[PDB]
Amino acid sequence: DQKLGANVGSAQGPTGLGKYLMRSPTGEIIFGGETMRFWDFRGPWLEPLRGPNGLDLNKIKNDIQPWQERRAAEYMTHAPLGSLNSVGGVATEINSVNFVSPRSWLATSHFVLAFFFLVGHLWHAGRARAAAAGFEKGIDRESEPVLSMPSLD
Amino acid sequence: QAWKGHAVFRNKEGEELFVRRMPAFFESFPVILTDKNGVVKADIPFRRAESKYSFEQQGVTVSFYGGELNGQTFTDPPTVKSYARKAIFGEIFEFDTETLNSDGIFRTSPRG
Amino acid sequence: ANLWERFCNWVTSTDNRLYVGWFGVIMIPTLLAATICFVIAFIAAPPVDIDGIREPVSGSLLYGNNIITGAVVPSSNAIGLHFYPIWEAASLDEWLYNGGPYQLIIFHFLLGASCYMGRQWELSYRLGMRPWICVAYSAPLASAFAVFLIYPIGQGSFSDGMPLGISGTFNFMIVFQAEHNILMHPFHQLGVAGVFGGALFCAMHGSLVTSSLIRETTETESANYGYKFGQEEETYNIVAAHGYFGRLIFQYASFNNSRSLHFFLAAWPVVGVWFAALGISTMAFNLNGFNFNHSVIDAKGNVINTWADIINRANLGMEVMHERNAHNFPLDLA
Amino acid sequence: AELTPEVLTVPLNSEGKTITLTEKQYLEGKRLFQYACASCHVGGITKTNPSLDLRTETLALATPPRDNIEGLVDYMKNPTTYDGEQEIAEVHPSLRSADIFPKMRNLTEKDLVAIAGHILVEPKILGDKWGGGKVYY
Amino acid sequence: MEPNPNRQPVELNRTSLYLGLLLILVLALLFSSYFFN
Amino acid sequence: LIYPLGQSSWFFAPSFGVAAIFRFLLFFQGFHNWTLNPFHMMGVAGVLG
Amino acid sequence: TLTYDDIVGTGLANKCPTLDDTARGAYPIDSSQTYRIARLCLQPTTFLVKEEPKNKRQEAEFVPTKLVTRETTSLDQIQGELKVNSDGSLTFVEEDGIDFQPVTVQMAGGERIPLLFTVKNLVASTQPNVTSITTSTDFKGEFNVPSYRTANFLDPKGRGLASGYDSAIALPQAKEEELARANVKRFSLTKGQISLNVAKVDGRTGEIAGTFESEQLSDDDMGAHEPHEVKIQGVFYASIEPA
Amino acid sequence: MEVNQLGLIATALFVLVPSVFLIILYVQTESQQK
Amino acid sequence: MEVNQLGLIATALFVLVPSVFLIILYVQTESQQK
Amino acid sequence: METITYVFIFACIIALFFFAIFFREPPRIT
Amino acid sequence: ELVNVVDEKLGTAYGEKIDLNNTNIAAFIQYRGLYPTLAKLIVKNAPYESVEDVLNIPGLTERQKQILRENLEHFTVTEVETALVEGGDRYNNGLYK
Amino acid sequence: METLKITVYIVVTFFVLLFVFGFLSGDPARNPKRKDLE
Amino acid sequence: IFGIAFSNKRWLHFFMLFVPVTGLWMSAIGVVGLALNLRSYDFISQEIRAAEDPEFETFYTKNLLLNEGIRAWMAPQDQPHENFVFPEEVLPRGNAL
Ligand code: CLA
Ligand code: CLA
Ligand code: CLA
Ligand SMILES: CC(C)=CCC/C(C)=C/CC/C(C)=C/CC/C(C)=C/CC/C(C)=C/CC/C(C)=C/CC/C(C)=C/CC/C(C)=C/CC/C(C)=C/CC1=CC(=O)C(C)=C(C)C1=O
Ligand SMILES: CC(C)=CCC/C(C)=C/CC/C(C)=C/CC/C(C)=C/CC/C(C)=C/CC/C(C)=C/CC/C(C)=C/CC/C(C)=C/CC/C(C)=C/CC1=CC(=O)C(C)=C(C)C1=O
Ligand SMILES: CCCCCCCCCCCCCCCC(=O)OC[C@H](CO[C@@H]1O[C@H](CS(=O)(=O)O)[C@@H](O)[C@H](O)[C@H]1O)OC(=O)CCCCCCCCCCCCCCC
Ligand SMILES: CCCCCCCCCCCCCCCC(=O)OC[C@H](COP(=O)(O)OC[C@@H](O)CO)OC(=O)CCCCCCCCCCCCCCC
Ligand SMILES: CCCCCCCCCCCCCCCC(=O)OC[C@H](COP(=O)(O)OC[C@@H](O)CO)OC(=O)CCCCCCCCCCCCCCC
Ligand code: OEX
Ligand SMILES: [Ca+2]
Ligand SMILES: [Ca+2]
Ligand SMILES: [Cl-]
Ligand SMILES: [Cl-]
Ligand SMILES: [Cl-]
Repeated sequence: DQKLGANVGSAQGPTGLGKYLMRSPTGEIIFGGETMRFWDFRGPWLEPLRGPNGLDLNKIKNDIQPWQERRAAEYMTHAPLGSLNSVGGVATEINSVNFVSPRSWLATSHFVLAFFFLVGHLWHAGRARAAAAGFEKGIDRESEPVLSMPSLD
Repeated sequence: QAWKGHAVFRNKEGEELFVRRMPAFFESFPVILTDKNGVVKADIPFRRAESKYSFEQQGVTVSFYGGELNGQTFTDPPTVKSYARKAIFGEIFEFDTETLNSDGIFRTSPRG
Repeated sequence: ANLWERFCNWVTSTDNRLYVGWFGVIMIPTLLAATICFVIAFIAAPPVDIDGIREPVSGSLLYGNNIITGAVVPSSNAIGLHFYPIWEAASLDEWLYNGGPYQLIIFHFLLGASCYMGRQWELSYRLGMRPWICVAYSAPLASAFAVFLIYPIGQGSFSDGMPLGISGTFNFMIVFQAEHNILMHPFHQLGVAGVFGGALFCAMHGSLVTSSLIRETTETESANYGYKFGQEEETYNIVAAHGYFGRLIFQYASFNNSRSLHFFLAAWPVVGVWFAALGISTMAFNLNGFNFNHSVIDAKGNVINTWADIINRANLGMEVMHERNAHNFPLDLA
Repeated sequence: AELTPEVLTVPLNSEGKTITLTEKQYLEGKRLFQYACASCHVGGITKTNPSLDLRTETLALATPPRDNIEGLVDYMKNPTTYDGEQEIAEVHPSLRSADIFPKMRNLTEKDLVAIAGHILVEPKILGDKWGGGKVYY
Repeated sequence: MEPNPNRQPVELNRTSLYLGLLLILVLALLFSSYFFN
Repeated sequence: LIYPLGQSSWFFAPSFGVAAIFRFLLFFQGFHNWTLNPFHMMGVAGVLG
Repeated sequence: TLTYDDIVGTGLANKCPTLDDTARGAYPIDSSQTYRIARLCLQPTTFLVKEEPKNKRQEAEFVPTKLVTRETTSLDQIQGELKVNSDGSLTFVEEDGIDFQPVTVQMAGGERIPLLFTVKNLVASTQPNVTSITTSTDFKGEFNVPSYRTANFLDPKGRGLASGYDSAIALPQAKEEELARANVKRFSLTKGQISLNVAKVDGRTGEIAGTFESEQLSDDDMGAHEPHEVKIQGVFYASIEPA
Repeated sequence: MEVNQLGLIATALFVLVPSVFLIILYVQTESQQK
Repeated sequence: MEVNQLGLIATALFVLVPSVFLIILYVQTESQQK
Repeated sequence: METITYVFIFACIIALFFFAIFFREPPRIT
Repeated sequence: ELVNVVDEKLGTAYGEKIDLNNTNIAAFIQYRGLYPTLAKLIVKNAPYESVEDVLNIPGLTERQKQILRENLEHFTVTEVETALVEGGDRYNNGLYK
Repeated sequence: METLKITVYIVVTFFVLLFVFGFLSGDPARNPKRKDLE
Repeated sequence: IFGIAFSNKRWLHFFMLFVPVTGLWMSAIGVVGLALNLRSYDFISQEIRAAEDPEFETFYTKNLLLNEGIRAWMAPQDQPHENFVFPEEVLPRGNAL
């Protein structure tokens, strides 16, 4: 849009926030729209546009190199979204691109594994305690602990 | 209170246009007008930036036959749109909404 | 005994009406804080800018909600995954505008509910029980973690955590369908098998035990009086129950071992719900439901729609309409 | 309905000449379009600039005209803006920029023709879906 | 817990039920006009 | 049976299929706002309960 | 010299540069030379809202408010021509920059007042014969205040100006007249006024700083209600350059 | 007629609350041992 | 908010009527001979 | 009035929890 | 009497042609040779009292002038509408596919 | 801001210390059966 | 742990019948209403407020926007006997998407 003549610093979006650029809650200049959440992102293709106060408007207006445009276009169109059968893109996208990001494969697999390992931890920690104390096979009918305890009421 | 009469919609070329009626399934329904063969000729757009069928572009008018508006024609887009919105419900009526503080939302009959 | 020794004895006492324990030492204050904040916010909180676009959403009863529409609204998209405790705000008025109560509540809740799980292990140990009730509770707990923490992490914002409210829950579900096609995801399908099956087996077990209660009462009294708390003898005839159910289907499809049956009753819903939780927790990283959009094509190349394509049209409606003022660019990437 | 020789007959140049692609060329074109182009051009739209699509009518009004094999093959070597005014190889995949767009390195002249033929044949099959976006899904 | 010896049973006989219901109903018939105003 | 019988035709009953049933769920959301219905909510509580 | 990593999350990014107490010099204006402001920064420190008159129709006062949208308020990286006029006055013609911020402030009792705090299209002039910019120079001018929401903005019932429904579709048979103000979105465009009071000048670098006070209308919710009058006070910084 | 909109609930609870108190007391008297 | 003006009495009686039924039954159970 | 009603029902439920827990009929082994 | 100004504008030439004073820049893709080079110059140098004034933009080539002349029949001008030109909407009006 | 923060920090530290020292206080022995697990 | 517990096995098992069985029966009643489009679609008080007040928003109003999208986007292919033709311009959409 800047190539088309938009002044991206002064462009007010539908909500009143900058369409392209806005402030983080501590004032740094950041990209606008939903990506406001991602302003902590740092990457080699973006950093040259960063000044002391965040994204620098003069650098944006004058210093964006073709390699940055290419990289941003590449990354935008290889976002880590895709279906289980490896159809790349948003959930409503048509079949055409065979893509699921390695980042998604690696994050999901390791969440599943970590989760079941927490379960295994609880299973085995609870069992180790019970076995050590001698009641992992059940309650001794003639020595049921609760039967020697006072009633709750 | 009374039937307003039958609304006949026409575009700038004078072709009769027909409002697509709301099926019972739909709580809300768009306003789309077609010619006698079902070709879209006018609508009320949501996004305006690429609108091609707006009542303003197509010069849509409405004329009434029978009922209280018999013999009358309206050409101003706000009024023509208003009647098109009612035409999705079928025949158009005047209502007293004051007496019962009616809220504008459909209720079923003893049949339902 | 010194004071510390006495305190430890009381904390871990098997005689307290409600067990405290060491997990309970964390659980009690955290759950109380979460509960108190939730109740006050649900009644009295002002509107919250959930999507960081200065478009505050009213969640509280006093600000025009009923029980069904009301919620504690997620914290602002401007915050993202930033930690927003009360002391990070310049005022309570700011804290409220930005959805601070949501973070206070869900963080205290998740901590408290994790301790609730530990506390279940803890008491089972004090009573000389086997230890795995807490493993069954890990299923709903994991599900709560998925919607309040893991999904926000993956998407980069607590503004995408499930709202604390009835209609907000439905909002979360519909948007989730648009963005992940969860219905077409096998882990959610296993979840459905888990809960439909859990309900089926619950009704089944209920009905079979009830069907074979041993006559101990007359017709003018509840059959429930036929069982006395702590009696040694079983109160129904499992042989008659198995005799019935084995003939309903066939002999070998019925359990004659109560331990096996009750294990199945535990395992079916728990495993299914673990998969449900993992569905949410992996769609959190955008590995989404099966996508068969335009999978069937004729000899010329015409798309022949299937039910998958009709689902797709519904999903598109959700997608284009959700957070109608929040997107400036053509793709919804988180 | 079938993928006939007529469906597979597309304009070779602006001077009225056509070429009839084989079924194998059509398959190759789909494959290569998916391989090199679909990341941005899935279904005939353009993700990084939705104002410009791959519709035949759109390609016809491009400068130089792009609604024929030669126009498209030339685009893939030396892409321009829609008015022909600037050369955009530095930001758009092309043979000239195969150094910075490495997927273009193994594309042969034959491959470009297959991709070009895909772009022209697909709307003949898919109608408004091609370049239509989600509205037509 | 050891039982409280101060406990007493409570009674309302039928006549008292009838008298009480009459009081309440007649009071309601009297005051209702004022509540509606 | 009862649902399609109250509607225009059997067309609007659920079709016997996995994806078809999912379509039926989403139809009920968009057209009936079925999540908002306290009878469905009691169903949910009984299933999850 | 501070980097992004030094500044990030401190609040400093929402602050304008300051000049130390020794900066009480004079910056010469050569009336044959052309000039620009290379960077204008405005950091609001107080937002005041004019209370709506009870009906006494005395002087309604501007009252204090609490900022609820955090450190997101400053205007910065603004640039424009600094013309030297024939009578020796200087006129700043704002060209571009981060020249607006949506801001929500809250009045006692809870009423939230959103506004588009802005200097869009600022044209500000000094007194005549300003042969040097000194701590006695002031700039006064006006700016444009467009609608706080732009034309695509959709209300919670899907209604908008350039997009959206044009009616209350949830009340299919309600009488339209009573709902016209909510149904028909209008786009506001009004004027604001600002004074810039120079308190510090570095003659050598061309840097000036001072205090400002601006007055403008708040958000009118696309014509659904009356806007409030807002007075914004704060500090400013500008770098003057030959260009 | 423009009546007080709380008159209905006021009247209903005015009757129900004490009537219910009396019925509770009566029935539990009857159920005591003869 | 423009709520249904019968919602208050509807809700109050919905709670009171069955709750009162249960309290009556409970109390007369308690008062029966031990 | 609606808000009062909702909060009133909620408060009754919380009170009910208290009685159901601390003032339950105690379970007794016969 | 309240008016939606965009709907109203659709009943003027704005609804029939590319309005050099108001129309979003993607509309210039409709005709050969206008986008992006001339489109940018046109939007940047708006508003215009008449369609022919577009020929007076500084720096134009003879080729560009001729393309403009061939396309005047597709252009109009109407009063600038604040709702259409604020927000940088002439460059990006929130519409993609 | 600051007093609240310090207060919560102290409160949290207090309860965490109870949790840690509590489980360190011969927890394996607090069961109804075999206590000699050292 | 929880404050209450079963003490009667017969009650426990009856309750296990009661709960899912009663749930399913309740859902069936709602569907009988839906046969007639007798929905819980709206809260009237919500709609009256939102119609008059363009700043009033709840998760309830948000979900109806989603519903309106579902209906418009799915109906033409889902209900082919209606022969729906909804021009691009009438389709409800938020910004960008
Ligand atoms: C960390 C583990 C891990 C990860 C992240 C990946 C990632 C990937 N693999 Mg690799 N691989 C793995 C392990 C892994 N693999 C193992 C164990 C094998 C031996 C079978 C392989 C052999 C292999 C081959 C031959 C290929 C891949 C390919 C791929 C890619 C596509 C995957 C796909 O389409 O999935 C499809 C999804 C599934 C099949 C679903 C898996 C669901 C499982 C069953 C659920 C697990 C749940 C849990 C663990 C069970 C607990 C039960 C509970 C009750 C306790 C992707 C980058 C493909 C590729 O692109 O290569 C270039 C390919 O051709 N992988
Ligand atoms: C069991 C007691 C308990 C616990 C665990 C918490 C926990 C929490 N409170 Mg809550 N709170 C409590 C009681 C508690 N609260 C009470 C009684 C009140 C009323 C006064 C409050 C009022 C309150 C408010 C108003 C707020 C919180 C907030 C928070 C969060 C941040 C706390 C923090 O920054 O500490 C920092 C402390 C540490 C990092 C401790 C380090 C020192 C130890 C000794 C080192 C070891 C710890 C290490 C991390 C590993 C854990 C050990 C493990 C392996 C066993 C967190 C969810 C904030 C919030 O919710 O934000 C969204 C918030 O605004 N609390
Ligand atoms: C929290 C998530 C959740 C939960 C727990 C439920 C729970 C429920 N939903 Mg709801 N749903 C939800 C979310 C949820 N829903 C959402 C977000 C929506 C969007 C609006 C819906 C939309 C929806 C619709 C449209 C419907 C439900 C229905 C139901 C009920 C289904 C009961 C059942 O088992 O039918 C399963 C079917 C039966 C019990 C019929 C008998 C089946 C026989 C015995 C099968 C015999 C099989 C045989 C042996 C052969 C098998 C062969 C094999 C090859 C397959 C249940 C109360 C249904 C309901 O209300 O019905 C009254 C229904 O129609 N839901
Ligand atoms: C007109 C004409 C031609 C008439 C001819 C009729 C005629 C005479 C026919 C005879 C010939 C003939 C038999 C033909 C057969 C035709 C045929 C194949 C029909 C197909 C029928 C059909 C669709 C069958 C589907 C199969 C079916 C019913 C499957 C479901 C059953 C199934 C999967 C069960 C396993 C599920 C499972 C693990 C259950 C255990 C969980 C559970 C219930 C726990 C509760 C529980 C269990 C206990 O166990 C006990 C103890 C107690 C306490 C308890 O809590
Ligand atoms: C400030 C304000 C107002 C805040 C409130 C805001 C807010 C959102 C409130 C929520 C509102 C709310 C409650 C909404 C839900 C409403 C709703 C849908 C209600 C459903 C009503 C209904 C009649 C549904 C019909 C279906 C039905 C009957 C469902 C009942 C479900 C139910 C209660 C299931 C049981 C759940 C449960 C936790 C049981 C515990 C049982 C238990 C102690 C087991 C332990 C145990 C196990 C053993 O095996 C043995 C051996 C022993 C000994 C033993 O003990
Ligand atoms: C072709 C594929 C290639 C192969 C690849 C292999 C894949 C791995 C398969 C996994 C193996 C599973 C082992 C099960 C053993 C076991 O459970 O033993 C425990 C008992 C032992 O059985 C009991 O056994 C007892 C004897 S003993 O304990 O075994 O000694 C006996 O007394 C009793 O009557 C009898 O019921 O099993 C049972 O109680 C009955 C079976 C219950 C089913 C358990 C599965 C859990 C639920 C399903 C998960 C839900 C999924 C759906 C989502 C909703
Ligand atoms: C805010 C929360 C408020 C909740 C509080 C609940 C309020 C409960 C109110 C209880 C009132 C019940 C009255 C008990 C009524 C009752 O039990 O009467 C009979 C009762 C007889 O008592 P005895 O000593 O004989 O004992 C019998 C025992 O069984 C009684 O428990 O005497 C009285 O209670 C004295 C009051 C006389 C009342 C006489 C008036 C009736 C005459 C008819 C008047 C109407 C007609 C007039 C026509 C003009
Ligand atoms: C860490 C401490 C946590 C404490 C949290 C408080 C937990 C409260 C538990 C419920 C107490 C109320 C029980 C009354 C009823 C009561 O006293 O039950 C007691 C009853 C005892 O059963 P018995 O077997 O002893 O009785 C059988 C014989 O009496 C036959 O008549 O328990 C059950 O029936 C279990 C099934 C009901 C389970 C109901 C759980 C409902 C959860 C709450 C849902 C409502 C949410 C509303 C939110 C607004
Ligand atoms: O925030 Mn709640 O939902 Ca997850 O996607 Mn992007 O962001 Mn928003 O749009 Mn779709
Ligand atoms: Ca009225
Ligand atoms: Ca001064
Ligand atoms: Cl939404
Ligand atoms: Cl965005
Ligand atoms: Cl187009």
